[PDB]
Amino acid sequence: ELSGEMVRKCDPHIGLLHRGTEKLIEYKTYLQALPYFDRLDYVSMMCNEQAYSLAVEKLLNIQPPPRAQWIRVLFGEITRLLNHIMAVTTHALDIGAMTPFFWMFEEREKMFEFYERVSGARMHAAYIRPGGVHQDLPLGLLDDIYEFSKNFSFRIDELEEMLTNNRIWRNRTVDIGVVTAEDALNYGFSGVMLRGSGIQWDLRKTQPYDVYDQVEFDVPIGSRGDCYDRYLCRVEEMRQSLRIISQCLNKMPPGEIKVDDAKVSPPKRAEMKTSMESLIHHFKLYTEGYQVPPGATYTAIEAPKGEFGVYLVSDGSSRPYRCKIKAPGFAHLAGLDKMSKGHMLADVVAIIGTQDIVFGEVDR
Amino acid sequence: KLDITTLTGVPEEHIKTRKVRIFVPARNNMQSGVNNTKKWKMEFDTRERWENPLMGWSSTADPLSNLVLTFSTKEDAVAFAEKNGWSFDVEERKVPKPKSKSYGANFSWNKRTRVSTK
Amino acid sequence: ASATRVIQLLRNWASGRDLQAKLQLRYQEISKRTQPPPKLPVGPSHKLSNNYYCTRDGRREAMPPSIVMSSQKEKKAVTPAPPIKRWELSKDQPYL
Amino acid sequence: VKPIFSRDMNEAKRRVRELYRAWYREVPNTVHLFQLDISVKQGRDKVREMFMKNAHVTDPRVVDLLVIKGKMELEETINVWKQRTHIMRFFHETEAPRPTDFLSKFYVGHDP
Amino acid sequence: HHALIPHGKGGRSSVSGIVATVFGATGFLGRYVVNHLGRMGSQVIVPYRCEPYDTMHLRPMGDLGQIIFMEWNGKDKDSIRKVVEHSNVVINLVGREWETKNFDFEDVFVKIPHAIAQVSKEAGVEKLIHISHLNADIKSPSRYLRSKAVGEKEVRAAFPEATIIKPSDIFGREDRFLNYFASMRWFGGVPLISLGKETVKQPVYIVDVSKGIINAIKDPDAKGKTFAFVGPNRYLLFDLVQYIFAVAYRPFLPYLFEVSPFEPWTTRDKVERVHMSDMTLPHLPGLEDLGIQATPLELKAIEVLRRHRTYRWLTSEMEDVKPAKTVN
Amino acid sequence: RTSPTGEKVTHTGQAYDDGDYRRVRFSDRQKEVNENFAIDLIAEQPVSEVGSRVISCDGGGGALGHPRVYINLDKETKTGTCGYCGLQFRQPH
Amino acid sequence: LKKTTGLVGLAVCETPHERLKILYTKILDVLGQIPKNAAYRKYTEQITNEKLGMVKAEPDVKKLEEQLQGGQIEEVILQAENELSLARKMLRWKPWEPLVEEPPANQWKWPI
Amino acid sequence: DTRPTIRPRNDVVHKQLSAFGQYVAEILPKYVQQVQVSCFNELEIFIHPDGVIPVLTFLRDHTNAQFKSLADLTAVDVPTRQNRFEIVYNLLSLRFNSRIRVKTYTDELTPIESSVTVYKAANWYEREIWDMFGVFFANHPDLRRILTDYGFEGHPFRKDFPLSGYVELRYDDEVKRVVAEPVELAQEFRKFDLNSPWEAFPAYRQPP
Amino acid sequence: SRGEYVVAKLDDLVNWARRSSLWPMTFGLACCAVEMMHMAAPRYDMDRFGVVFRASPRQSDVMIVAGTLTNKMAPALRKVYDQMPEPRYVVSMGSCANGGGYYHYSYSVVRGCDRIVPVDIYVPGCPPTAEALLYGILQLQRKIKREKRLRIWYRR
Amino acid sequence: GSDRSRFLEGKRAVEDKNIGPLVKTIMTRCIQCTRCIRFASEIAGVDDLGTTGRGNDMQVGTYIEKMFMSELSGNIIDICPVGALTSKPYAFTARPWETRKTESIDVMDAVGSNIVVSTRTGEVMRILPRMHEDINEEWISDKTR
Amino acid sequence: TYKFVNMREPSMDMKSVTDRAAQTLLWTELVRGLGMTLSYLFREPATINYPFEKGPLSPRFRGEHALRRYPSGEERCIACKLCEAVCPAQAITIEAEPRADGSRRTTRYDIDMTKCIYCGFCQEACPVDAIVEGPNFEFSTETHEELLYNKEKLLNNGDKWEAEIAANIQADYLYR
Ligand SMILES: NC(=O)C1=CN([C@@H]2O[C@H](COP(=O)(O)OP(=O)(O)OC[C@H]3O[C@@H](n4cnc5c(N)ncnc54)[C@H](OP(=O)(O)O)[C@@H]3O)[C@@H](O)[C@H]2O)C=CC1
Ligand code: SF4
Ligand code: SF4
Ligand code: SF4
Ligand code: SF4
Ligand code: SF4
Repeated sequence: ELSGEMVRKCDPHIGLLHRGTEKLIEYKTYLQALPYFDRLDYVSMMCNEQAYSLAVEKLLNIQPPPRAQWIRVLFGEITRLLNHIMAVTTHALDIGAMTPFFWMFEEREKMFEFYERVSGARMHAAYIRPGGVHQDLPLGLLDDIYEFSKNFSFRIDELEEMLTNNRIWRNRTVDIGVVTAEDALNYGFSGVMLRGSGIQWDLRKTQPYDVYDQVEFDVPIGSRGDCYDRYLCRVEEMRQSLRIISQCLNKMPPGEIKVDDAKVSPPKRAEMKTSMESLIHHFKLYTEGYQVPPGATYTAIEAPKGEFGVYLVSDGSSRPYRCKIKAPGFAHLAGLDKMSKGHMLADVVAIIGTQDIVFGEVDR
Repeated sequence: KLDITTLTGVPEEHIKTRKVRIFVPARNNMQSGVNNTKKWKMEFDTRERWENPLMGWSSTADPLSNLVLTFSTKEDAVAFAEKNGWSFDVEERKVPKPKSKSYGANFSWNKRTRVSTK
Repeated sequence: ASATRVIQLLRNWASGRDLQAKLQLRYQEISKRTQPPPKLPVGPSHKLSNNYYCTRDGRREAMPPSIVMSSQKEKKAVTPAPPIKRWELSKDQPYL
Repeated sequence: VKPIFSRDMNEAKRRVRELYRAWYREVPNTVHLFQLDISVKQGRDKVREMFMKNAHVTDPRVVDLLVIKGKMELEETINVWKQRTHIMRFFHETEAPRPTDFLSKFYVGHDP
Repeated sequence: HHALIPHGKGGRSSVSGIVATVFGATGFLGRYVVNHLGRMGSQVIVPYRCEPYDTMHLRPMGDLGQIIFMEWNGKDKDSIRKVVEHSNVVINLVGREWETKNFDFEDVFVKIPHAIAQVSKEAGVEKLIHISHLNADIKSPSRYLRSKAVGEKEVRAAFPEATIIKPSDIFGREDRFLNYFASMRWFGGVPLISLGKETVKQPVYIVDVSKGIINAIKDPDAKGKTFAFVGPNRYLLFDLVQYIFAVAYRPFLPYLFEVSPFEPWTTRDKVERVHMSDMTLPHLPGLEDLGIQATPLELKAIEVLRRHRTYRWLTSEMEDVKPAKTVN
Repeated sequence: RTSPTGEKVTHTGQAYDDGDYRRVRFSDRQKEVNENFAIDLIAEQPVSEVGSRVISCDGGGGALGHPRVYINLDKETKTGTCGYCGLQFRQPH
Repeated sequence: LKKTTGLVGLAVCETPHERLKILYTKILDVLGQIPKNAAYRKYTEQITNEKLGMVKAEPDVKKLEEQLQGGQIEEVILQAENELSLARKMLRWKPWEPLVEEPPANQWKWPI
Repeated sequence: DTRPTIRPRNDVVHKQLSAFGQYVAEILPKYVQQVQVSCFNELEIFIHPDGVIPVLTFLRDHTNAQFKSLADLTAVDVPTRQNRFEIVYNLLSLRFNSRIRVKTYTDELTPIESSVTVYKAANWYEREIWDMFGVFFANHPDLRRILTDYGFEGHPFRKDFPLSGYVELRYDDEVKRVVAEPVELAQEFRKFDLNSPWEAFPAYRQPP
Repeated sequence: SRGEYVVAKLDDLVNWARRSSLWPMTFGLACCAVEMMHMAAPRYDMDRFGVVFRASPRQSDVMIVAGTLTNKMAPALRKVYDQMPEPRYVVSMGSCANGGGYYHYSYSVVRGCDRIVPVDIYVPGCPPTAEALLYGILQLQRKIKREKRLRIWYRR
Repeated sequence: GSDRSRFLEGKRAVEDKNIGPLVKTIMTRCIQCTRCIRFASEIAGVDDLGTTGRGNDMQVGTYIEKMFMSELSGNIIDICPVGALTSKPYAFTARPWETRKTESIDVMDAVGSNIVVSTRTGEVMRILPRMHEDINEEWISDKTR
Repeated sequence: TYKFVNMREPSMDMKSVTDRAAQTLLWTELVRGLGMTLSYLFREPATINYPFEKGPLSPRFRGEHALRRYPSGEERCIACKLCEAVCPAQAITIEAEPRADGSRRTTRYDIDMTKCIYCGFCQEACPVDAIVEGPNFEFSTETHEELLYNKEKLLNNGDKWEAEIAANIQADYLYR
């Protein structure tokens, strides 16, 4: 409802990408349900798998091997770079700045190669699986990751050189979509939304998961709650992600990549073709699937767009009874009208960008 | 009697024509496990499954062909069928009778039970 | 990159940074696609003794949730957990 | 049991009549707004048909929820949230009529 | 030989056991015929001579592997053979209202129909549905109607049990009859021979004709019977055009194109056929015989002519034009 | 092999019959048929003679083959056939 | 003096000690209205007494913030306001009453 | 047990959560029906549906329970219970770095008080619950379909709703619009029975 | 003949223009849109081929359905498609757009965009790699190159 | 059981024995449970099956080449815990998880044996006994199967 | 642990104010950004010359599904159907009968690529390395029917791409 050029009531209509993923998950095994999570947030793929993997592991009362946890965090931060690149560049692209999109997307293409080198697929990997990771890193992958991260900092700085100080960019972001800290908490905002208003909350710090407790980084905190501060927060998150990536590349431990339980993680192909027990488990795990002990949990991680949680409900079978998916974008878009009050039409575009709304996760 | 039929959204054809069967699944004769045969289940009547001309894949128009609902007790299934207004046929659970077994009888002195080979 | 020294100088000056030091295009620092055959290790349970699954069956060691209180048949105030400690300002870069 | 909105069936019937009035008055505008090819009578006939479909209900709670759902459809229709196809979906057109005679069903297929 | 048991619920994924070769499917009546066959789940073999791009509209009308497009040539009998070999039903809709460089009214309405009928009988096709015109007459002056009747006789000779249908001025969204009148703006006012005061036409709805064709295929006694698809009411040409311009919000101004190498705007035969009052044959079965109930032009008039509105009649004023007087 | 209709018979013994309307799908398009019948190919493979009473076949290549299976050669008339590969092994007379 | 609270929408209070004391007194009175047996009253009175004693004891705002462990003193003021509103709502709700109704049969049984 | 396969369990958090659950139960005996802490340290409070607003308000405003963030509000459909739908509220307390779950029950007809007053995030969550499961929420600011189609009929996430649905969409040339027709699948979704006939977890065995 | 030669050459000229300067509209619906962006990213650079992303569907020639076409979005897709000017070509990217892919049996997913709009080129994958999508566009260009619209008009 | 194997030696292989045109026999998979022998000896009443040899070389089956003929022979397929005995018609046709089960009654005889019709993709794949202590217990005739 | 983005007070030194006003009036930062894009102009473009130049790919790449054969020439597929079960999109349809020889050879191995999600679970499940996703990503079709792959199509794809598929498996089987 626009008063000529002023936004009064911005009613967000969603469901244009509602594919009934949660119901489809219930009709499939836990392993078969993993690829669905890749699609949910089609910008951050492996991060989605990690949240689902942690939930299944928690119900399974198993622990992924130490190497896999470091591998998960390393690619998790690589995944965080992917989304932050996408969020900032596409937001700038909609605002009008088109050059930064192409500059950083080539780096995004390089990171996609890292996905394909370790999983065989560019975007959807299904690499982080409940119990660890599917395979070990291909020899030489870590070295190339170091090369990319070494030159990636310059690329982020080039982005800042073209946007951060630009007065037009500031005018389109500063004092736009300001959210009070109390409103953000009450409206269920998470991730950059909370940090943008100054709320010092980050799951990787407050509730460490995997080996995030064994890495050192800094949580960017906003001061004004406008789009510009959140833009700075997302940029700084990219910088701090490189810090985590460097640590992981220097601390990657030797070991296996899957939990050493052939009743949860499928045995190695050589073992499957030699051991009678391995073949039985390989047959059962891929046909029936591992039975998850009856129970329910809400495991949430600090996904690139915010808190990504999965309410997994297990009935003791190999297929989940109920899998509710907490999408950070869902709550953020619900508060779009509150943020859009007293703004112009162009401001709404900026507010959409600062919330990093992917309708795949919003419509689930 | 709760009448949720108007609120379910099920088409009228699949509210009246359907013949729900409340039953406890039988044990697969191939295996000896009985864990499957412990909860009541509700299934709908099977209907036509023709062949897709292009590939030969089986095609169906029954929307409720794959719907199987597990229920703790028979009364729960009956109530759920009544709520949704589906004609329901209930099969009483068949529990195997306790059978007296004696290993000694295999070596009986004057009984048929004596086994010829072990 | 295969650029003339003049072009390199102009590029660096316009950017304000030595771009030749960190060129985005990958030339030779890339790892060889063909790699030596790997030998992945075995897990902690790849042993011929003291490997009974009963001692490592975490899936079967899960228990039903403990019922603290059920309506069906001076204490101090209790918080859900100790209050969160104030975060400390970063020492590498306090203010961006 | 807590009533949804109406404690008695008479109260529920009051809500039903209120909804029927709104639908009856909205039909002419709806035909104009979506440029439907149905007549105003046709739309009002469909409205009455839809109301008469759920005419066997006796629980006030169920009637309340039916009215709520009826309101929601009206809100979308009034706010042009629905599209032209959405409004026409009420008037099943392409769907071939399925016969009711047993002999006809016998010829048609194995339909039970 | 090619007899298929129908299986399914009559939906898109069902099997109706109707392998049909709809000749001239890329046409006004062709689309609706294919759509009805497709929605029932029939193997619609589409012979086409135009660009495949022009046939894309028929692709979404059927399920996977149900609409098969194969090139055919009206001058090649072999092309007709390979397109009707496995078909159990063949529907002939090939007809152009204007003669072309390489195709004359004789070729389109005699030679091509006869070749189709002859080949279909040799192939063993169970039923053939030829589409004539109600005003087709052996001694009719217009070449269109005269040639159509000539081919009709030859169709019966080659295909003895052919089910010949004779529609009368089919109208619909992509029709050349209602839209043609509403296009009189290009032709000055409303060119009407003698103000079109001696011509009464009986227009038939497009879906009614298409449904009748499908019903005729299913009908076991329709074989060998010459059906005549008539409209619900007979309208005076002047009144009909007045009604057309009325719902089209067009000023009614009651008042060479063959030369055009691109699709001629107007044909001399078309002009004669327009001013020729529709015949009335009460000795032939009609839509009611096939069960289809004729739909009045009034109900479906707006769907065809609202799109021809000028400024503010599809909204705002939206004056309702009463039904035009019918000469019945 | 080719059917009397002229349609090449697949190794699955499938060939659209003359009365089959579905044969129209290959009117202007070729019928994809694999031209290396597997059953014939193994028949070409010679029967190995191994003196041991029990032999094990992995299909060759170790982890690139099939689950190792042990075959018994007591039967004199019959030749031990691999369950997965299908290779035939015999005990020298 | 603190320039800003950091959190957007939260303003620095020039007289935090006095404000906290007044709010705590209001809270204590409202809890006094609550029946003594109610656990809410007992626990909340304990907490408020602790906080009020610390507020009166420590005059330094920063040391008081560290002592209360409730974050910035403005955040503590907000917490006090929330607690007071909750106490009034509790007086309305009377949650110290017995259970409304036991769960029907096995309403909390998993797996089925 | 020990060794990498088993997941390490922290007993301290278990004790803390149990104590806080008892705390909440004592403060709210009127509504709290049962308190459970899972072995993976997740406190769950079961509350009578009438107590949705009071219990949440206590868990949000109380100084020692500052759960000011509605992480996720969902529903679980168990058809074997009279109150088939189970409304579950997931909360987060930043002050104490903890989470809690409020689980309530409801029927297909009994309304549930909207928690929009407690948490503004509840708006869209409750809209989704109503759209997918059909749980009406009383005093809701705008309760309407949020995820399904505008003219959709039925609640999809209900266990009795078919996975493929009852209706399908396609474009029809005759009507020149996208039309809804009864669902007909070329390949029926192949139901796979995977449940093993042998019991897997003795700890969760229901005695006959 | 000379007439055929003139018509054929003119038809080739028209075909060249359209295939060289194809203007696609990004109907990005789901995950496949991301790979479509990577196609326009510097590494592949669809613009190098003359394929420039035309935001305005009224000035577009190719509709790249990239993502899962839900029932709610289905009417919009067709309505946008018929508002496209001709010649108009539809390229289905991704298994979800092709036949529903992962959500084929979903209650609110169209079983392929082919039902709603006629499709010319189907790009397989989930998501199809940017080269595969680029390969599909080049295949569409070759498809346009084979078109003989004028020749058929002359030979009619 | 456990999740891995310590058997570093070579496995044994047993020559298969033909017992008829209905029960496909792969004795390499036999676990020497003696269920088939006991069933043949007591329920079927045909004393043909037995153990030959001793130790790890103990083979189960008729010592001579004899066909196990019985009207209830098919049930030995069901009793066999492992896939040593498999239905020859049903062999290689389908897997258990995909087959849909429909409880039914046999009509070949007037016993009224309860059967489970395993159908996949709208095609009867196999017929399995349904437990009914009063009529067919756990066995069905070979004709019925 | 936490870093303050923004949160930087501006100095009111007359020199600092002068430089800030200079930035505002003389548009210095805009010129800086303009120079950055100009620098990007003189860099080397990263566009590969498709299809003459192909993008980098790893041996683990997942693409067109393909049915493989043993070196003897027998189809590896022994109709276990577990790849059909594991398939998260239910795209594989397998029907098998005892072959004339007597082995488990499928009579129908149909996978609709239009429904497959190219996850790779099928190749990870197959116990004989029969179904393996190949390296071909460029197999776009013009008709929907073509995407639905028959068993014959899969066998032909395996025969065509066998060299590369075998090489990639040999280069990756150790990791798996
Ligand atoms: N109102 C009416 O239109 C009435 C028409 N009829 C007759 O019924 C049929 C209806 O045709 P309709 O569907 O409306 O299509 P149109 O008359 O609008 O278009 C011509 C149709 O005939 C085909 N056609 C014409 N000439 C040739 C040719 N030389 N070779 C091959 N195909 C050809 C066209 O296919 P293509 O474009 O590929 O050449 C197209 O299908 C025609 O036979 C018509 O004469 C009878 C009564 C009323
Ligand atoms: S095909 Fe795959 S990547 Fe593309 S929209 Fe569908 S799920 Fe997403
Ligand atoms: S029933 Fe089977 S496993 Fe048991 S002894 Fe007989 S053949 Fe061996
Ligand atoms: S399925 Fe059972 S009987 Fe067959 S080989 Fe495996 S473990 Fe042995
Ligand atoms: S998993 Fe391998 S062996 Fe089994 S059916 Fe599939 S392709 Fe054949
Ligand atoms: S790769 Fe994935 S989608 Fe493709 S056939 Fe294998 S399991 Fe199915």
